[PDB]
Parts: sequence; C-alpha cells; structure tokens
Amino acid sequence: MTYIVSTSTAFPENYYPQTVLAAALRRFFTVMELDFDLEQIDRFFTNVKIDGRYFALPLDSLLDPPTWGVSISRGLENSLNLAETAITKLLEKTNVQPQDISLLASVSMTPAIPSLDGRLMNRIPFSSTLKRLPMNGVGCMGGAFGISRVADYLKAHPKEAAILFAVEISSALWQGSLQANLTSLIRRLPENPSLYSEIIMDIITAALFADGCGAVLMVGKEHPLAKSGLPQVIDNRSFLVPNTVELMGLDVVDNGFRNILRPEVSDALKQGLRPLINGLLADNNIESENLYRWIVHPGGPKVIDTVEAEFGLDSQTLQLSRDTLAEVGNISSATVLYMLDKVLSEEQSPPDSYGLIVAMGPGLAQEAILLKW
Amino acid sequence: MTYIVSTSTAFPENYYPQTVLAAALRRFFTVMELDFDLEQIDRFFTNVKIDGRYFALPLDSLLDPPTWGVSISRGLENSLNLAETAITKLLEKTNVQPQDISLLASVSMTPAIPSLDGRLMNRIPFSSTLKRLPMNGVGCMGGAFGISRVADYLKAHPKEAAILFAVEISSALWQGSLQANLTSLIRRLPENPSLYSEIIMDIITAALFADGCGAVLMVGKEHPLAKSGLPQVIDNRSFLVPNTVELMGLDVVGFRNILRPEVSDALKQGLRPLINGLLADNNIESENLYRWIVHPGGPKVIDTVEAEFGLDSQTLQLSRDTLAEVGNISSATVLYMLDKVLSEEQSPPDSYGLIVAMGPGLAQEAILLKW
Ligand SMILES: CCCCCCCCCCCC(=O)CC=O
Repeated sequence: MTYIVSTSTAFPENYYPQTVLAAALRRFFTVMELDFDLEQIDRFFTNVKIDGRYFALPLDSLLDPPTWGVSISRGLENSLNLAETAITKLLEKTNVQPQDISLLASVSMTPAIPSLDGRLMNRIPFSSTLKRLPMNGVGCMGGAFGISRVADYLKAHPKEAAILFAVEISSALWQGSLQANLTSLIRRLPENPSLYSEIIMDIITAALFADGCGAVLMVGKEHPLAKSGLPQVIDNRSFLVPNTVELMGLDVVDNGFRNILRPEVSDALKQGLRPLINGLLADNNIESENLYRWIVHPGGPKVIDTVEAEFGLDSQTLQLSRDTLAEVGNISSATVLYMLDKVLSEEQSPPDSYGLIVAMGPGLAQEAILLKW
Repeated sequence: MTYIVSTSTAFPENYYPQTVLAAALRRFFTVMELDFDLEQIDRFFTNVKIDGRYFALPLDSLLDPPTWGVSISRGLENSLNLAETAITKLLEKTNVQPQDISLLASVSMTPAIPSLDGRLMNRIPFSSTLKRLPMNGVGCMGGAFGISRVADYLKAHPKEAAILFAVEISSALWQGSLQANLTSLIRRLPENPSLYSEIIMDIITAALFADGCGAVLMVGKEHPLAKSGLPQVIDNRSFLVPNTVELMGLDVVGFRNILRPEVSDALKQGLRPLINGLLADNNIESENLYRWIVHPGGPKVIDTVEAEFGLDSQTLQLSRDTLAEVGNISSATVLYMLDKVLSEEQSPPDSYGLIVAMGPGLAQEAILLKW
C-alpha cells in the first residue's frame, strides 16, 4: 500500500472577500449597461456559501482586459510560483531532498507545453532523470485522481517517494472570457429567452471558482517515512457516468475559455456516486456507516447536500467540505489536497479508522479513495 | 515484465502531397501580398524530406479561416474519431473485449476537458470503472512517454491489459494561427530585421507537422496474451535538459508551435547520458541494439542521433521513411513506426530494440525492448 506522508498548500497574495468580488461583477454589469437583474449576481454569490477567494490574476482586468497571451503567460507564471512554493514547503517540512523524489505528478488546467512539472525542474534541483506524470482533462477531480494514479505507481515501487501537486488559476476566467460572454449573452437575451440559463451558469462560475495550490508527499510501504500514524491508500476506484460530457468541463471558445457547469450535474452525480462508493466499500468489506472520516470535494453546496443525502450522513460529517468552501472557495483540483492538509493537522486519527476521499469532475467522472490510519 | 501485444494506426481521409501543401501556403503569401521570398517556402517544404501529409482539418478555407471555436470543436471531433478507429482496430485484431481493458492511457495536445479517453467511453463499451491516464504537456515525446508510464503501471498489475493511444491534429495550426502570425511577422520585417528567424520557424512548422493517431495494447506478465516472441518492455528512463524550456513547446497566443534551431544541438546534452545510462544499468551497450525506433523531429534530429552514437547511415532509415510517408505526426509518430516494425519486419529472437523520442522541456524518453 501507499502512505500519505505530508501535505502543503500555497495561495497568491490577494485574498478578496466574496462581497468585494460580487460588487466587482455588479459594477461591470452597471458600467456596461447590461439589462440583467443585478440581484441574481448577489443571489448566486451568496448561495455558493463562499466568504472569500484568492485571485492570482488582477481584478481590474474586468473593465479593460489584457490580451489572451498576456493572461496566458500570467496564469502560467503564477501556477509555477504557487507550485514551487508548495513543493518547497513540503520538502522542507519532511526534510526530503529533491534528488530523492522518484516521481513528480501534476494536475492543472493551465495550458503548459512543456508541462508545469517539467518547468519546475529548473527551479528545484530534482535529478534530471525524474519521472513525471503530467495529467490534464480531469478538472475539479484531479486532486483525488492524482492520488489514485500515484498510489497505483507506488504499488510497484515500495521504496520510492512521489510528490503530487494541483494548481488552478480560476481568475484567468475574469481576464476577458467571462466579460465577453456575459455581455454577448445578455444583449442577445431579448431575442431569445433560452439564453437565460446560460447567463446564470456564467454567473455561478464567477461566484464559485478560485485560485490555489496543494501538494502531497506519498511514499511506498518500504520507504523510511512510512510510519503507522499516517493514512494509507488501500484502494481506489474511478467511475464515469455515460453520456454526461456536456454537463461539466472547460471549453475553448471564441471568447477565450468557457466553464461548463450545468444544473443537471447534481442529478447525474447520483447515478455514479453510490455505485462507485458502495462497490469500493463492499469489495474491501467496509460498510459506509463505519467510515471515520469523509473528505468530499465541494463542487458546490448542492453537491455536498447530495452526497449527504445519498449516504444518509449526519450533517457534520461533511462539515470540512463546507468550511473549505467558505475559506477558499472552489479551487478545483487543489481543493481536496487543501482539505487533506487540514485533516493531517487535526488530532491523530484513531488507529485502523477508515476514511474516504471523494471527488467529482468533467466526464462526468467521480473518484473514490479508501484510506486507513 | 510488460509485453507489447499489438499496435494500430488511424489517419484522416485527406492525404495531401507536400507540393500541394507548399502551393497552398504560397497562394496565401501571393494573395495577401506578403513581401517575403516565396522560395523560402519551397526549400523548407522540400528539405524536410516529406512526400505528403494527412490533414484532418480543411485546406480549402486557408484564405478564409473559420472561427477558432469551430476549429477546436472540429479538432476535438476528429481526434475522437481517429482514436476510436485505432482502438477498435486494436481490439478487433487482438480479439479483446473493451470490458477486459483495465487502463486507457492517452496523450494529445488537442484541448479536451474532459479528456479524450473519458469521452471515448461513450463510443466504446469500456467498463464504467475503467482506469484512465490522460497525459498532456509532452508534445512530440508523448507516444514514447505514454509507453513508459503504462509499463510502470503494468509492473504493479501483471494480470491486466492496457491501451495507450496518441493523436494529434497539426492541421489545427492551418485554421488561422499560421496565417495570422506569418502575416504580422512579414509586415514588421522591414521595421524589425530580427523577425526573419521567426518567419522561418513558422514556415518550418507548416512544412513539418501532420495529423494521425497510433495505438498500442500492452499487458502484464501474467496476462494470457503475454506470450513469448512479443517485445518486452524491460526498462525505460526519462531525461530533461536543464534550461531549455524556450526551445520547444506549444504556446497559446490561437497557437504557435515553438521549434528553435538550437533544438538539435541541445539534444546532444541529453541523448547519450540518458541512453548509455539506461543500457549500462541493463548490462548492454548501444552496439548491442538490433533496432532503433527514433522519433523523427526532423532531418537534423535524425542526423544528430546518428552522429552521437556512431550509427550506420541505414540504422535510422525507419525514421526517414516514416517522415517521407506521413510527415511529423508528433506523439503518434513512434507508435506508427512501432506498428511498421511489428507488422512488416522480422525481429530476431532475443534481440534488443530502443524507442527514443524527444519533445518539449526539453525532454527525451528511452524505452528498452527485448524480443
Ligand atoms: C489557465 C486556467 C484556465 C481557467 C481554469 C478554470 C478553473 C475553474 C475550474 C472549472 C473548470 C472546469 O470546468 C473543469 C473542472 O471541473
């Protein structure tokens, strides 16, 4: 099995209260004379249950946005800076030399060819023969997805150590994509009311997603750092719900990027969540009521409610999902790593207690990881 | 260890002779009255030593490019179609059901969130719990890179079978990106003389890169298909040359392909440390290798590998023949070459082969094979 040894996070300098971000979007609507009810901005910025968010990229780009390449360059540079900080903090706290890392796995939606993990090799003295696992196309689920893929690798390499990091810059959407699309949709709205749901989805995207980075150090069973107090990855499983590609994803469009998040995600989630988790738990002779801890990615407050209702959970079991959403918002693939970092600073989990990491993302795909302390 | 069982390829319907592609680019320069030597286009389209290329995206609309939104959707759809065809041929020729594949690995620069491998489970009846390995950020190295990562997974799963596919749509750059960049670059050439080298690199990009897909079926040692005589993946290794990020890659701006002239010289810093170290740790020398399978980044790349290892002029002929047949199809190229080896050539028993590819980073990948 694989041992999760330590975690770290990194955030940009500028933390904005959710009230400030809502007012920023309201002002953009108002200065632009867009015929749309401003109360819907407040409604969805309130209903997402987020108190504030880190933005790596400027907020003033709302009114006058820079060029595509400039924003792309800034997102790439900020992603590298956060990833380097998270990895350096992780290595320092574990007293692990970079040359003793065998695999560096990455998940990020920031366009990077070569990948972020390759570029970091020029900032941190990894050995030039470092193995890399640059993953993409997984979106919000990438944090849990990466843990599973690294655990599968360390199954065959019990002596090795691996680092996984997840970094996302959701503020790139505020650099011109959200502005151009909301303007076009609202101005074309009078001629066809079918665009109303499209405007709402873009407002929800502006309300929900934030910037951040998390990292995790994972080692094989025979590594010196594999100690009995640590969570062990004992199994993992993926699930993809058929014919749900259009429900969630990130599309490249004329206006830049467009985040896709349809309201039918919550009901498609039910089609995959219980078959995924029930099968994983049963195949390990575990019942869900005996799980000591849940670590569920907060795609939204509705997603948390759906997971709670589907498994009949007491409403403080997923409190970490709600607290994380309030503190940092939805930071996409990095969120579950941030949450895992919070757990590892809680008191020592009772021995032999079982935990579950659950994430959902484009696909529509779900990832489940069974942990044991 | 890990066995390579079979391979397949998939290409779009339109095969364009290189002279036709060169003529199309000249027509763009001529119509737009771009002040630049038209014979620079002819020499670079000729000197890449490519006879023709497959373009999945249209060439008719070169002078009137469609929107970038519909180009991405077309590239996404063409990528899905080529991958589905290659995987289906692979499954049919091996008589393997989709539900019996444990892992589907993908490498592609085509923007896809969710990834291509996820979207393919709605076209091919894979199990809903299929494990996926969507990789990106590796460019032309992807095919060799994917083989190594699947091999490492199958080291922990000796009973399982995995599919890797690589697909790239290089013709996406002909849907507006090369047109916009070359126009602006040529206009500023009188004002900025140093922009000549930038025009050359875009012309080389237009001459070099093509579309295609390749797929490979790999199994662990305990799988029923793991029979003697098939190539074994006995080891693999990666190498990234320090401080060479700007030499190769793909930038968002549409796109711009980055391929600096210093690429071939920078390869010398990584090739021999990578390959000789890998072979020494497996108790063989490069002279023991019976077959080289080297990604043809270009005629200069092939020559550099030849000189670094003191190879005969025909040892890397497969790289040159592939370049002539289909051009540089990026991550898919080495899979196409491996397909030629497994399907058309005799590999002596217990002989050694080496897959070598290089891509953005600058990175190189080596995979040691044994029959
Ligand atoms: C350079 C960064 C480009 C912008 C990244 C977008 C970050 C927001 C997360 C939602 C995107 C998505 O749909 C996939 C997740 O499920």
